Amino acid sequence: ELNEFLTRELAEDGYSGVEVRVTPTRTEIIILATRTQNVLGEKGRRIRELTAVVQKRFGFPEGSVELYAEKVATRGLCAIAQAESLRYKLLGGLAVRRACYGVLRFIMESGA
Amino acid sequence: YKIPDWFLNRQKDVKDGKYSQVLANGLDNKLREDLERLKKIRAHRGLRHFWGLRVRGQHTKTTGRR
Amino acid sequence: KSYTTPKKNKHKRKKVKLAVLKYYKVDENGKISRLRRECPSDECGAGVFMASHFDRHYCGKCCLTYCF
Amino acid sequence: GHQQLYWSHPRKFGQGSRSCRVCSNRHGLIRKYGLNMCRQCFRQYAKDIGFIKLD
Amino acid sequence: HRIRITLTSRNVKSLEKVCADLIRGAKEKNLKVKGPVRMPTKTLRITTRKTPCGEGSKTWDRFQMRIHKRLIDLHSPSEIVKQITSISIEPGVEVEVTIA
Amino acid sequence: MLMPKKNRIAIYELLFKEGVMVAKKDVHMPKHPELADKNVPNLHVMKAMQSLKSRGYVKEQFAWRHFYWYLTNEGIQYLRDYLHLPPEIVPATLRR
Amino acid sequence: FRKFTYRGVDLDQLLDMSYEQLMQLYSARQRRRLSRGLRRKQHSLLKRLRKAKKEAPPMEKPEVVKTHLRDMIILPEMVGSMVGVYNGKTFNQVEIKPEMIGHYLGEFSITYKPVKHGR
RNA sequence: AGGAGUGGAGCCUGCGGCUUAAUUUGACUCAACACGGGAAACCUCACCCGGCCCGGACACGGACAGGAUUGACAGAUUGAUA
RNA sequence: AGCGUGUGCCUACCCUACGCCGGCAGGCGCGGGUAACCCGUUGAACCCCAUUCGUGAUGGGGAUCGGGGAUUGCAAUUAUUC
Repeated sequence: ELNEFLTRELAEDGYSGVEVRVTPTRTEIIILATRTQNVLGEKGRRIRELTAVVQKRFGFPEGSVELYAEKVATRGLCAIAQAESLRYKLLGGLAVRRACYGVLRFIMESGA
Repeated sequence: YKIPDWFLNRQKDVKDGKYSQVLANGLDNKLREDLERLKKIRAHRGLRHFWGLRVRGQHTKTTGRR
Repeated sequence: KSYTTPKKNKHKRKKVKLAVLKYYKVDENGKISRLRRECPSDECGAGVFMASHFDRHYCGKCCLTYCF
Repeated sequence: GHQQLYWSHPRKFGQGSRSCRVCSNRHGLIRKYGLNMCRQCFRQYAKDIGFIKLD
Repeated sequence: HRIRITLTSRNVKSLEKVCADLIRGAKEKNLKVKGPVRMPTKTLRITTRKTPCGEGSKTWDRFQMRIHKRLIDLHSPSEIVKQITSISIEPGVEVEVTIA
Repeated sequence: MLMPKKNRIAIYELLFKEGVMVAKKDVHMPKHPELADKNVPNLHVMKAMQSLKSRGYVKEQFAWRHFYWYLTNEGIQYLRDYLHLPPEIVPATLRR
Repeated sequence: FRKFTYRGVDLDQLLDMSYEQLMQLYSARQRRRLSRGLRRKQHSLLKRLRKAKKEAPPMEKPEVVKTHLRDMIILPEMVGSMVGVYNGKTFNQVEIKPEMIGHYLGEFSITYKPVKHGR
């Protein structure tokens, strides 16, 4: 549900999955999105909106959950990062042929 | 002769409030009455009996074919 | 599509202009001629007046009833 | 009163009482191990929960 | 002093190298330990139809989810255990520590 | 949705206390799990929030069965005007 | 010639009897039904029918008092009354002569239409 | 080559037809017919017969605090203490 | 014997030993188990051995149908199930 909620939220911001630690006193959940600047927003604003919202749904103790939003190294080899890249090329109004080659040419360059 | 009430076929009867094992011609005459009661009071159970149908919650769509 | 039996008339509110003017009767001097009984309840004290019904008395807030 | 009526009918048992935590559907409910997730819904989220197909 | 670690995982190799690293910690500080007692695996099993409707030949997914469970019994002081249990744990693993 | 101003203000204050508020999509759940003290029903929450969504004061998100609302800047100004608070203090999302 | 009974009791002896004692006479389902309790729920429409039956007017068969309640036991208290048992279509009039005690109200109004067969 | 059979019989069950206020429906050779995880008393429920509710966001206009509007026990009436 | 399941977020509803009462379904006091810990060494059936029956629609077969009795549930009648 975390992974789904984050997909519906950080779709345009280059979401590539979450990784959760259940470390003692600190449920450390790491968003793994491409554009780090756009997920933390204005001076770590939106990322705090995500901390505030998660514990309210999952009932974690007040300030006993911390969200990090680090970067995917070689983002060409994540499928859901290329599928979300492609869907926003298509919804941009680009011809499907152009967009698909654009992805396919990018990930074969990236080293797939 | 000490055979208990739970062991009889006509337990807590409607006309007399009596426990008694009712035998051949009695059982036929008292079966007749039990259906002819339900026929007389127009109760769903007897109406099913009058029309010659299955009463105890069966599906008649497929089974009970003469 | 077309149904036979006619629809149910909806409730319209019988709005009464200056309903406080009926609740009280202002005196010549600085005092009162309060016609309506005040509800002797805990939920509502001296503020809420009771209803002047034609075969009983009824409170509109806490749903208290007194009969003749 | 309508406030008494509106939700009067009990919802303590039967598939009209419980629903999918994803789908919000009254059918194909997997109750086993406290999933409570629809048989289509769980077939989508089986991987993400940790339900590998092997045998 | 008879303090009981209950390791439980989904993934074997992750729990196998942890229970090994805790039994390292028992030997590095040289206190007696009952070995990694292997509790039986729990294969959770959901066998659902494949089709969202009923409009194909009657196929069935057979999902498993294995839950491996190990336990390590120590004769240790409490603080040495709360030190070792912190060191090098990974997300596949789930660690309890019962005092008595 | 006609609801008490007491409830409505206990909603808008709770949205302004954080910069965020949630609710499960269940009209019939008679007590909001967060705000239980002041007995606010769960549908009052959804309708009071979709009011702000329609005239664009709050950001919408929805996963499975749960609404997630994020307060936006013009919504912040509307709420400190509509609740009459100090313009000094902010919701607990501009705090670092 | 003879007067109607129930088990081994006369109607005024049925009518002069508490529910605590009325239990141990008729059948197991109804005994359970009475033991489960007298209704404090919306099913206090049982008790509301107990109030609407106790508007028996002067000498004739009483007026048709209608119900959706098919899940109601024909008590000896009811007997002689004129009840409208609902089907979906028809509030069927039923005068409840005293052999119908123990039976449900819905047991006397067919919710289905009897089938006949054509080609 | 054979084994158990099924097709016969009784019942459970799905489908057509018939019936019906309604008997909700999708699916019709293999690849529809104990299939929709569909063993439905209520809910489920889509069907049909009754009766409440707004859970009609929001922008614009008349109303309107000299009170827009809300809710409300009897009695009637209702199936209902809607 | 071997797969297994078992007290639930909301979710209300868990598996059950043990002692009395009941012919029985069941009811009652009373503990264990969130489980290789308790049900449970899971004393399962078919099978095995020993009586009765004897080619008879028979002690095969258990449909329909009458009366009664218990449980779950807000409610079982068009019979929930036993």
